[PDB]
Amino acid sequence: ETTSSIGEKVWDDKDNQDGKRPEKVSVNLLANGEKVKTLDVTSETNWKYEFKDLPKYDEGKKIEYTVTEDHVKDYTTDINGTTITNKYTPGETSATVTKNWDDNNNQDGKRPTEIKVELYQDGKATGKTAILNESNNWTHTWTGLDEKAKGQQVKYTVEELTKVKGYTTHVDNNDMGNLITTNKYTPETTSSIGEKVWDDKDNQDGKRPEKVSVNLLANGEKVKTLDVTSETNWKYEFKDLPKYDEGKKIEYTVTEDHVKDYTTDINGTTITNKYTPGETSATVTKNWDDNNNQDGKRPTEIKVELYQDGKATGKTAILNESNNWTHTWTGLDEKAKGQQVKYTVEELTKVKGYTTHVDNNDMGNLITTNKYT
Repeated sequence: ETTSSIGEKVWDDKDNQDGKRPEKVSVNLLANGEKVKTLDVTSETNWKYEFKDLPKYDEGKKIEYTVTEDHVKDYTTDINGTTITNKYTPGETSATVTKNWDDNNNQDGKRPTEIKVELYQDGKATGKTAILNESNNWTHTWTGLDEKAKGQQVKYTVEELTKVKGYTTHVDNNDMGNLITTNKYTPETTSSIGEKVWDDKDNQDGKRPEKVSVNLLANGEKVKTLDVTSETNWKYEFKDLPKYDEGKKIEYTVTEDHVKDYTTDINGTTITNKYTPGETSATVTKNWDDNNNQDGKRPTEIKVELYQDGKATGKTAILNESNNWTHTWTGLDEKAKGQQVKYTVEELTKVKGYTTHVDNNDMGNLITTNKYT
């Protein structure tokens, strides 16, 4: 899904009476406070401009676009949406500052609600301040600033007064028309490690496979898979995993794709497989796709039932936050008559506002996802 950003440049100088209007201006496109594209506007296009083929989302989040203009001598600038007004003001200008949050869309929810900055002149604080926050799209333009401080051009810069904890700060002071303050933060990470233990009399019957596939689930969603073999002594480790999602701590679990003739039991990150000729287990997990229940319509519990070859077996389970929305049944026959049985899950409880979809590809990892529509 792409987008288009269009606007125009309007002159407020009495029709260029003093004939001091430049031939063009340079407008900058900022994506969430970051300069990603510049463009020259002239009378060729009747001072109109357009940025097309723009990504509407980055990291699955809506991109907040804004425009700034590089400083024009003796002109003061005003930005209203995409409409840039430059009014002729001999000897005076404006200065624009935008705040760039480089912290992965606030993944760890550590971003403050607002920050204050102050404009400096040739190095001395001016007393001109600004409070940047969501309301003003983290931008602010100061007006009526002196270009010359007695026979010599003056340089303006910005400085962040607020001390954002955990963040680092860098300021871009190259053009007073587009000053940018960047606050960087590196999101926390974790790792999950475990082992698989075989309970088959040290492979008495040589039925043990060469490897198993363990799945890593993030809040019920499968995000990575590992083939575990004896090469690592049946030990696995998932590294550099994001610790939070939208300010919330991610609940990580593991499941194992079905192994022929073994009954799986999962305790934490320890996966145990017991040799049980003709019998296995089935594992279910509920996936809540509703932006971490921000709208608060998620039920506190649901019920699912096991089905073999399409018929209700009567084996049910209540999934909730206490058992991590996951359950494993044991004692399931792999064969009936001479053919292999098929196992699927059914969500019994119908939850309003959500649409359900069930993945029955592998009985060792059945996943019921509910999308908040």
